[PDB]
Amino acid sequence: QVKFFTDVNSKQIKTLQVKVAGELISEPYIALGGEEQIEINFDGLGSGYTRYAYNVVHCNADWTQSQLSPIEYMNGFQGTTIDDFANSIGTTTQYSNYRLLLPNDDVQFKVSGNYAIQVYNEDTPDQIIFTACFSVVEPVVNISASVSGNTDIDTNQSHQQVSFNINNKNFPITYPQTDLKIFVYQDNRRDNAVTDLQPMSILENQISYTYNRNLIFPAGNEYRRMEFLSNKYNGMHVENISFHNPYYNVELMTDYRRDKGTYQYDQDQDGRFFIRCSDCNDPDTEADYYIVHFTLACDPLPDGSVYLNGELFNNVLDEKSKMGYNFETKQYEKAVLLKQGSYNYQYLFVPTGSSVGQTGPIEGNYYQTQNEYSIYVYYRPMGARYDRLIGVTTVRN
Amino acid sequence: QVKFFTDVNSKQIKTLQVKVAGELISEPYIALGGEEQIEINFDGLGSGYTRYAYNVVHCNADWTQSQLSPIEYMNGFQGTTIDDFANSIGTTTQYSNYRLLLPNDDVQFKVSGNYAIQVYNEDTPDQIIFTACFSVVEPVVNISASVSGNTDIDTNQSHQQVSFNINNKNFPITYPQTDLKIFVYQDNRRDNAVTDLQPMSILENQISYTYNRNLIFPAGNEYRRMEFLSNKYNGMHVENISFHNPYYNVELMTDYRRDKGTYQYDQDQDGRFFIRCSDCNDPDTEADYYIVHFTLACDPLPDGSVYLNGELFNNVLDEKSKMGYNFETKQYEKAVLLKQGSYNYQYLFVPTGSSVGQTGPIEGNYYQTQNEYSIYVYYRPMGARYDRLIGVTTVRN
Ligand SMILES: [Cl-]
Ligand SMILES: [Cl-]
Ligand SMILES: [Cl-]
Ligand SMILES: [Cl-]
Ligand SMILES: [Mg+2]
Ligand SMILES: [Mg+2]
Ligand SMILES: [Mg+2]
Ligand SMILES: [Mg+2]
Repeated sequence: QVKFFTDVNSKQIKTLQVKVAGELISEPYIALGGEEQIEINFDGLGSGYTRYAYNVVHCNADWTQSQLSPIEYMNGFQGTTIDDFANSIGTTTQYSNYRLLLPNDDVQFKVSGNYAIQVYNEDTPDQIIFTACFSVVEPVVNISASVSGNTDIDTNQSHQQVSFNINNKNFPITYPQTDLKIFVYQDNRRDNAVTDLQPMSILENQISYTYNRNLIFPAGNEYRRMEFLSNKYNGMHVENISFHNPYYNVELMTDYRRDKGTYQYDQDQDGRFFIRCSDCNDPDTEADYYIVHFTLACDPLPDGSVYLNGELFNNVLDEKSKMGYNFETKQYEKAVLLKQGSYNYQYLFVPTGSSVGQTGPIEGNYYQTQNEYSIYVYYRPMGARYDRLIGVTTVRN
Repeated sequence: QVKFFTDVNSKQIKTLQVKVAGELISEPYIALGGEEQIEINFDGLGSGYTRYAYNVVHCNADWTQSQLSPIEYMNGFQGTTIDDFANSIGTTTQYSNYRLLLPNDDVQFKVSGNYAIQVYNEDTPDQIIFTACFSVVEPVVNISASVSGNTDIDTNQSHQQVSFNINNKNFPITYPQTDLKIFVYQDNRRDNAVTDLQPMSILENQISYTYNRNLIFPAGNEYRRMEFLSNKYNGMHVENISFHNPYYNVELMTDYRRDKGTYQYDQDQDGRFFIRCSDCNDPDTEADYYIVHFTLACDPLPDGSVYLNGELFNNVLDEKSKMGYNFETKQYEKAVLLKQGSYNYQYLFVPTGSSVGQTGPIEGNYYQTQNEYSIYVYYRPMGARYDRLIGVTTVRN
């Protein structure tokens, strides 16, 4: 069966963000009882105001659709209109910017778990233009976790290992080896996520997933950074900006493989981007869209493909984010229309016959690297109709 | 027996900092094998260059002196001179700024544990002018930890609870209930630190200190902030600056009790301060010393005393940091000579007949508050002569 993941399927939709409303840096989850909301933010390109509406899909732990019917999981109707929008101001590339907060006055959630918001043009309800995915937690267990570059297979070389315990004194679970499903995500990436974990030990009030070989991740590197807050000067990692009607074009400085080196402390935001422009008080309507040109100078890597990776492509490894190789210049190259701001990014290699991207070949794997890991604990005892999300935590090093 | 703690005992010494050399935000520990150094930084007031020298004291887990002799714990001599110094430039208040990195070319450490650096004027070796304290870890165990406002005694009200496991597959310990000594510190404070912990459970490769009543701390509040980067404008929380020979005087805005309210997200640095001044490229020699005036307007609190708290007084609760009460103005008030920069601070109440400060009465206790907790794991099997520090970690929420 089919999996729901945050992805854009329309060329007219850009800069899809899923974050906690009001937060600069966040994770795509909120508490069921809580005061926080998820914010889905995106632009539609063109001058047209367009009527978009959404459906709520309840999913199980693995992001396949659950068997629940809407009345079981939401209060409110499917096909609600997205009313909160505004036109671009003072930009070459025209667009409208849209914002949906959830839960809201029209839709509230009745159960925990994974949710997928599918958006469409009201005229064309069967063509989904994007899916935005977030989770809703009922936090009845506490998770104590650590990340170390000292792992079971090496010692401060190229890996990081996650270790955690589920503390459940106040939510006893008789058979957690069967009734829990755990997902662990590095830097909000699904491609190299881990699941099918077994506890190393189970006490009455503590379930330990420590020393688990599957919880060893390659360490990667700090993401590459780039900024283009105006067309007047060259921002960070920008070689030149030029205008070719109708767009400004940002030539980024040339990138090189970083795997053959020594770790360099850089401060990143683990693949995130931030929409910003010089002297803009509302970048969501004032930031323009420029063609950004990425260049990775190396010989082509055999037996796989290179993908541009980060929140800028929703961490999706597909034909949109895959990079072609220019054999005239001996470079991987890609042009991407992006809204002005600060971007993290990196280059992942996917070996042929795999769906898992690797930081090793181009970015390198350095145990010191600051990464984040989100641990999602889903609960499903025999006879329950759906996967509850009973704990979640994000740990850094 | 007597305990060593970071403290200044001379009126001519100011702005003692203990941090990891090169780090903006740090903890006062380094790894025994590692590439990092502790930096001890301080000013001596006056124009005089003065010859200061230091001794290294090895301490046990509780910061009493161990039975080790210098040859057992250090390579190098006692009474080494502090050579790295520079005079103030362009400041009303004259001083020299001193910097000692450890380990260095003259002193290296042979064992892990707690170290106290006692500094003195070479002329007067029996009068210690300050002690600077840091720890050296041989990290042979990993600590997985969490902090939650959902505790065993309440639920997202006024407390935080720390939960942790010591993962020791690669450093087996037969009787950890006897051979481990654990200290847990909130926001680098010794006054309300916790120890004498018993494991709730001991497996062959995991020791759990979860659900421990002593590991529940009051949550406190984000520290108050203030900045005075020049005498020209009034910085954050500054009401006015004025000159009364020989010093500039900073009148801080009036502070009030914050316990009767709702949590306000503020970004703090958990009691730290940062030496900075406008257009200064070397604040350590360019930042001036002004008299800063603190005011807390409330009725006097009975059955205890109020102390100004933070890195600015090395988190020491004594006669230096205690606040007098002005019954004319109905305010707690204190004048402190401080080097220009950004300061975190707060006001703690110490009940009479106690040495433990409370955030509750003046700052309030809010479960949301971002705090840090450092967990130090010391190891001493029967017959060992000293407490090794075999693991340490700092966790936030
Ligand atoms: Cl699982
Ligand atoms: Cl292209
Ligand atoms: Cl103990
Ligand atoms: Cl005073
Ligand atoms: Mg076992
Ligand atoms: Mg990073
Ligand atoms: Mg038990
Ligand atoms: Mg804080």
